[PDB]
Amino acid sequence: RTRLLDSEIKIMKSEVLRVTHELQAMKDKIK
Amino acid sequence: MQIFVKTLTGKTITLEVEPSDTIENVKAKIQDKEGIPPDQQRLIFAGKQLEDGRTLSDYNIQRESTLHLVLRLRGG
Repeated sequence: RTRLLDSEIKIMKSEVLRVTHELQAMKDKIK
Repeated sequence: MQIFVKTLTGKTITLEVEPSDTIENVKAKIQDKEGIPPDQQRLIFAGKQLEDGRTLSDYNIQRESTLHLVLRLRGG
């Protein structure tokens, strides 16, 4: 198991972008 | 290590961080120097947007590289 730690870094970074993604649409609907 | 935070006001901010630190800790350090909360802070490295969920190493941010500082600008 070598690339399992590198592919988990790509999953954890994009999943944190989804936290700002739902926050992007939740903020756009007020204005 | 030291890094550079360059504003658009011609002002350069230096911070002592570690390469494994998250971006929100760096924004907390910016709040420690300035008092601006991190939701009003935006950081750009070589034209790329920084996300608080990742580290400096994820964007290959190293010793004394130059950031950009743009502020949240909402009106009304």
